[PDB]
Amino acid sequence: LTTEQINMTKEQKEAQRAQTSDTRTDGTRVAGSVGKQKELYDQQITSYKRDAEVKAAKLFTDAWVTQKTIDEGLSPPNGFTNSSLDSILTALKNNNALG
Amino acid sequence: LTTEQINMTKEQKEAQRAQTSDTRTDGTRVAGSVGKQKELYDQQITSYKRDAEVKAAKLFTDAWVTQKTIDEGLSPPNGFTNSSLDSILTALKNNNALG
Amino acid sequence: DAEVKAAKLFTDAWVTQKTIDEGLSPPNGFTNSSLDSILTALKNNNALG
Amino acid sequence: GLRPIQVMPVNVAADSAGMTVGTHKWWNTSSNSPGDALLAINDMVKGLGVKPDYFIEANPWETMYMKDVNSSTWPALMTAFESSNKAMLAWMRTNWGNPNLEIWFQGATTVWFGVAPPNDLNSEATVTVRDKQIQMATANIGFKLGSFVPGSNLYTAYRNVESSWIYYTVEAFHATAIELGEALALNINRATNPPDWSYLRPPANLQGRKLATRDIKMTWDNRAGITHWKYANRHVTTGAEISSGILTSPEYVFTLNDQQNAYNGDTLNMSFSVSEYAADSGAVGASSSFVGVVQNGSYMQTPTQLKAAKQLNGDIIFTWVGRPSWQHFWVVNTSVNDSKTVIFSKEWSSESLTWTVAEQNEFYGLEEGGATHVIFMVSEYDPSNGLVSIGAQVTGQAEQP
Repeated sequence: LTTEQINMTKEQKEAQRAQTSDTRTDGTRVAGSVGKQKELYDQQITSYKRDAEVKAAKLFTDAWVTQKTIDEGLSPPNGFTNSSLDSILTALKNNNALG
Repeated sequence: LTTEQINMTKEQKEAQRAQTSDTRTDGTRVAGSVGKQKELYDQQITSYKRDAEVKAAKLFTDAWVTQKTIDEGLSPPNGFTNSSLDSILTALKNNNALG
Repeated sequence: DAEVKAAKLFTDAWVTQKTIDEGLSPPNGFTNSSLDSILTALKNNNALG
Repeated sequence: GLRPIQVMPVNVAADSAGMTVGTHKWWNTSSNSPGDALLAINDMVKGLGVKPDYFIEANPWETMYMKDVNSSTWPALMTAFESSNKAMLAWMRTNWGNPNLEIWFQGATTVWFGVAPPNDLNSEATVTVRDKQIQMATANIGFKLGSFVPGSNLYTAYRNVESSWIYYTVEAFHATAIELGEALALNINRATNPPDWSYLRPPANLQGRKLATRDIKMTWDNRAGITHWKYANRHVTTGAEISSGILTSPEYVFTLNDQQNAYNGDTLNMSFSVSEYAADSGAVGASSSFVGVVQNGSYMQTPTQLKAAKQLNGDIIFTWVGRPSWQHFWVVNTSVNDSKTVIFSKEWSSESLTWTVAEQNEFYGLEEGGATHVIFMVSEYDPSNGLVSIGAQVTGQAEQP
């Protein structure tokens, strides 16, 4: 039983080493549950940064649509052209397995 | 009873090894509760990335519909054609077991 | 859940065309026969019938 | 029935040695004589004090050598393999003093690469070696077939390394040894009854075609007496297995939806493998693997401006714009009650096509008015090669007159 507790002590050491270090004792990168948890934080960090940009862009596009409805004949920006939207539409179908 | 505790120590070692490692002591991939938990994170990570794209695409399509209602006669993008929507509609029925 | 919300944009761009370009032929996925399969499934799935 | 002490095995293996080719030469081809590897052990064999009784051959290095060289040299190596073994047997049949010395063969083994790996080209190469040692052990005297490694056709039996799977597992040798030892004691030869997967053969050709839709279809020739096949589709770059199963027809399709699940979009590259499957016993034979780029006609120009109009009388006319200098368009028509039944699929030589209402009532069983919604697909076609470019699709209802 003492010999078996040797392996458990080594494994519990790796769990402790998961903090403050990205590599195990042998040097390999951690990839277990803690490794997956860190990846979720990276996606969430990018999501928070991305979420701030989209809401900020809401004000600028809001100030344009109100001009178009009252100043009809104004030329829409090239980013809103027919060709520009096609790339976004194709990506959405491919990203969501729609096609 | 000491012999029985040998097996429990080995199994608890695998639970510790589930972190910082994707393979058990014998080398097989972990597939238990921790393995299922990691898969949920992968789906959630993709969901967060996918959720940022759809809301970003809302602004571009919003700037187009406001043009169509005031500049009737503008040709809609090929991504909004009748044939393009059919692939999406067929997928939704098949994905949700509607048909 | 990601697929259905993504499909919202495409169908939104079509309904706005139908109300302003009346006479446009609706897609075959919105035909009378196509909807019947969905309606029958919903009644059977929810024990409505 | 003899005592365990009375049987004494020895090791005479040489690293990557071959009777015809290898790092260490076991036999000499210029003049029939033992090679340097064999000559380095003949001294201690004579000094052992007991004449050799059984000789075990497991895997000649020629199987690994023929992986890189062209297939035209494969028959040449087989002739040298047979001549060297026959000459080697006759040399030690008299020099070592055993008048009934016997050589026992062990089944050849293939090579894999990666996790859930597809079988490498050695599957097609070792079969020739495998279909060479069998007749040596059943149509000749002096050579015998010892045994086969269990699960040889399965990748799990090797499992010796994460990538480039070559060697066996710890239990594989023990599993092989018990079967090999039984044959030696009972003098039973395996060449009389080869296993089920020995008769199974890899498909002759394996290639993929991308149709007018962005899906890809795999094609391979059928074989008489074969009704099922087992395929294995994996990720092109990461190598992770995507889908696998049993196919009752010698064709497989890679739909667009599946491609949009494995990747963020449809791709032209593909790493695919398939093998004949025996549904009567579940045995799996050698697998043929295809990697690279599937057959495609992307160099052509896609049709544009697809419109469908229904005339006053009832017929539907389809129009499109393309390349007049390449005025060849393959047209596919599909029903609307079911989205898979083909109305017609023909080659066309004009940018416009008329669908008379007479046959519209014929196909749908209608009596008047024809079809209102029609699934239509047109793609630029190449008569010289038969390749089909990515075509533009117009579906369902035609515009009212």
